[PDB]
Amino acid sequence: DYLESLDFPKVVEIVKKYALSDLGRKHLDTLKPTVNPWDELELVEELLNYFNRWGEPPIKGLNDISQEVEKVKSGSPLEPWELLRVSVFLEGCDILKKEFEKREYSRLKETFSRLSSFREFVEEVNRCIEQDGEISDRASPRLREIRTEKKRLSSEIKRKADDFVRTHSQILQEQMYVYYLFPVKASMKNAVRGIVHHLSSSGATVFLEPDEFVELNNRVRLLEEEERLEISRILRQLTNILLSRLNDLERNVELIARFDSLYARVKFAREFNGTVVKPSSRIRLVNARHPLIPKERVVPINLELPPNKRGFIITGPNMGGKTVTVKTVGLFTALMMSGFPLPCDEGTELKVFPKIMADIGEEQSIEQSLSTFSSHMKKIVEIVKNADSDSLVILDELGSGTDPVEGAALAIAIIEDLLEKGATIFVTTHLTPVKVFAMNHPLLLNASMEFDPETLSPTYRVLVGVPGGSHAFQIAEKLGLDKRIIENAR
Amino acid sequence: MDYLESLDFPKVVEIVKKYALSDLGRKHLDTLKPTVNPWDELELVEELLNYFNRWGEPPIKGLNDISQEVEKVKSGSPLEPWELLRVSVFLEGCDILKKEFEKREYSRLKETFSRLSSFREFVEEVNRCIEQDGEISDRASPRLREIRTEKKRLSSEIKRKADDFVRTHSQILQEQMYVYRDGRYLFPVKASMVRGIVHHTVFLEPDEFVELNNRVRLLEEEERLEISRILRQLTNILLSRLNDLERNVELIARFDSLYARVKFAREFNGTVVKPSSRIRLVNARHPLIPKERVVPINLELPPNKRGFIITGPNMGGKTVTVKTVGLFTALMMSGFPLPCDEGTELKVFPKIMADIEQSIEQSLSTFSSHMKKIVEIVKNADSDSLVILDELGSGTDPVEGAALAIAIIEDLLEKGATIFVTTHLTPVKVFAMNHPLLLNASMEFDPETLSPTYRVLVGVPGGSHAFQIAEKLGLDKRIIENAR
Ligand SMILES: Nc1ncnc2c1ncn2[C@@H]1O[C@H](COP(=O)(O)OP(=O)(O)NP(=O)(O)O)[C@@H](O)[C@H]1O
Ligand SMILES: Nc1ncnc2c1ncn2[C@@H]1O[C@H](COP(=O)(O)OP(=O)(O)NP(=O)(O)O)[C@@H](O)[C@H]1O
Ligand SMILES: [Mg+2]
Ligand SMILES: [Mg+2]
Repeated sequence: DYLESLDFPKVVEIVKKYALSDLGRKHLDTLKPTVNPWDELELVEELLNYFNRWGEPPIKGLNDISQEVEKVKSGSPLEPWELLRVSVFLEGCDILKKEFEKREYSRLKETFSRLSSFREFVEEVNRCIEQDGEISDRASPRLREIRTEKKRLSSEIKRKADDFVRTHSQILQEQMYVYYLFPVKASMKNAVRGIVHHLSSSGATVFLEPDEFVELNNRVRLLEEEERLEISRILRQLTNILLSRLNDLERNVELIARFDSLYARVKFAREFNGTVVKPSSRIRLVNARHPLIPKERVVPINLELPPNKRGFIITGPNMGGKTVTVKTVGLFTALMMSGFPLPCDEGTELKVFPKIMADIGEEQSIEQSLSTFSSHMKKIVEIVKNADSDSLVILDELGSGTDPVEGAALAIAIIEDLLEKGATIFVTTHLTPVKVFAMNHPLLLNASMEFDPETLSPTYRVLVGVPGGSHAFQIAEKLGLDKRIIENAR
Repeated sequence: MDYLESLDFPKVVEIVKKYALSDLGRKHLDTLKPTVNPWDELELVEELLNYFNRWGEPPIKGLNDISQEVEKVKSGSPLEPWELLRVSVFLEGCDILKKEFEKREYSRLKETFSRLSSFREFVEEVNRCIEQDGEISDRASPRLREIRTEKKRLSSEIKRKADDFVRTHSQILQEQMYVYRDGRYLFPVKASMVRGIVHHTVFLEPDEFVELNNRVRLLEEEERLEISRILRQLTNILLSRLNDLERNVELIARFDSLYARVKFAREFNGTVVKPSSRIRLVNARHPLIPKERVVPINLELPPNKRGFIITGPNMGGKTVTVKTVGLFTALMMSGFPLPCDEGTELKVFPKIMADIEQSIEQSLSTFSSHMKKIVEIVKNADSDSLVILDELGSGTDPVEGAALAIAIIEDLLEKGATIFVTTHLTPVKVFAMNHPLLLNASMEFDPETLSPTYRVLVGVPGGSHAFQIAEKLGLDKRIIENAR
């Protein structure tokens, strides 16, 4: 997997932090390098100008209702709190579709005009169900009647109960009523003709239902079952509105996922000062800023591959930015080809590469017989076998992991093989014969990361044409190595 | 990665955890870490290894993870009948494990598992009150079955009286039947409404049946009150010996970790290596390498030598070998046996450091990830430090990296550290043969088969053989030809 070597999912995860739901999160994970990304980029470019013009678009209610949609598809009825979620999400779909028709943005308009209006469903839910989740009296007249009769009956028992309390103050432990039954004391149990239900943990209370309370409690309990039965009919009738338009609802959920993936990419562009770069025939970075470096630390990278060139060998000091710069070419190419905007300045150009390959990093596994040399070389054999004119190749620390005289000879032959095959390559190295082969070969270009002599530090500037060295002693000193060991080394 | 992670230590501990009887031993195996005095831990493994070959597997039935039942007691809550049976079978598994070790000749086993306190009374009180299926027997208490005798005798009586009421009151009954609902006998009386309670033809409960159906409800709630009285009296038997109980759960966890280590050594042909004064691997087999693929490793650090410099072919085993010295040392100090031969010697090192590269955009490069660790190791290396340095000097130009590798090795040798390194830089190789504290080693390569053999050749330096190994991994011959 070459995208992982170029930190591709780490940058997508940065974009996913702006998604308004886990719908766009899942859809962003579907965006991978394609040969024809123009439609995806123009959609990002359209919503980008939208933000600059009219600000953030309407987004209230655009939550992840994937679970609720499956429950309807499964045939089950939705709970009142689920119908509220689906409704506020469907009303959000209505506002989003409407808002994209009064504006100038074409591709946004034709794409999300495919949303399905559920204005009928949103009205029934807002009429039957209130904000806290209860069923409103306005739902059905039948429920309205049962509640009135249940309240009228419950007001009678509570009046009769307070009469039983004031008149039977000698048989009651606590002078009250419970749950509708009475806390009568045992021993004084057979005093009132009634039905025994529950006993106290010490055998003191006999929680009894008096004679004149049995049929009344039963009438109230039937009214409650009537209320429960009517609510289940109200919820079924509401969920059926969604069941009858299941395809319309599932299309609304995918379109919000797509819009959410576009919404996250646009807000990523404004935080990082992004630019929508489209496939060109040149590779030029203009003040490119790696999204994984903090803004306070990042130094923009300027690089341009001349048209008469095919390879870029990068040398320079340790921690000078050789690998990061080589990563930015592969990453930004894979990002544009996926449909993402790029943290760079206007004028940046990149080129569609059907084959993007990278050899970055070393893996040590005993199980996979993986060694420093083996993990690199097993990728090299992969790349060499499939490198052609459509291939862009990123080779990090070519020739490292073995005898320097043999690694530098392997490094030069591999570069030669990719060049003959018509591949575009970006290479880091710290071996001298590789630097020499780069300036001897007319298809190769040498560049180095800048090193400040007075400050003994890297400046992260790309100097084209000049090779550079590792400066290992000054970097080891900055990394904390004792001055004793270094003065010894020099 | 920390030092133990660089040596695949937790990956190996994961192998032994597969042999545990329960999560009691899996959790305890996660606590075993390199200690300076591992003698008792290793002697217990050896004694249990002796027991296995002598008497077979020890008694193990009932030694499940009952940690949750022990915590429920801690919270004062009473335990359900099935929880009573789980704990009762664990404690019985403790009494059979104790009695088995006391009749043997393994001191540290008996002595350690003597602190096992047996709950013979709790086992007998659970087996008498609780039945195997989870029901409450009648011997549980004299009141329990007096209630059940009166409940059974009453239940047969109301039903007989219900049938009599139907047959003797047909004139007032809509249909000849009785209704049972919510534990009450109900009768379909016509408008000719017999005194009693009407539960919503009128469904009527005659006054005779009101007091009788009541008595049914009282006796059923009295049974529930008595079973909880017993479930609490049962739980409290353990609470009076809760310290004995929690000690019993740890002692079984310690046994389970021993049981797992013995089963691991028994399966990998393991040897209990104890601390010595020297380092010598006699046919060491790295446990992460498949059994039908590993080649045993032989290696020995001479007593006048404190640095092992391993060179040789790419994919030749330089790293895994030097890793094996560090891993087998850490495992030994943690109480584990080792896949090696009788004769292997390892030495206790209170400080174990390793270097085996991270690449992260918060200032970690190839050179940085290594050198950031080196500065940490140099800062803390002393006379009892075992230091493992993989690919020392890589990540820079060959010239300065070689001068940095030599200065670090000799700075660490001066501190008194024992050091195992891998390298492929010629100046480091030459430094190893000219310095009195250094020894040069190399992994063998077969020229005919053009493949490494993973045999340690001591005394001579070696070579990477990149061209041949790149050929064995598939790189086209024309690239290799252009390289040579
Ligand atoms: N353009 C940049 N602006 C700011 N910081 C940067 C830039 N490029 C790199 N860095 C930082 O510097 C570090 C050096 O990264 P890296 O590219 O691996 O150096 P390197 O040249 O590869 N060192 P090495 O591979 O060991 O020879 C990165 O991890 C970032 O933290
Ligand atoms: N004794 C052994 N028996 C069997 N397989 C082994 C043995 N030692 C090593 N291997 C295998 O060989 C692989 C290479 O080992 P490794 O120690 O990484 O070589 P290396 O010398 O470090 N190569 P490099 O570091 O890139 O120069 C390991 O991942 C194992 O799969
Ligand atoms: Mg690097
Ligand atoms: Mg290695």
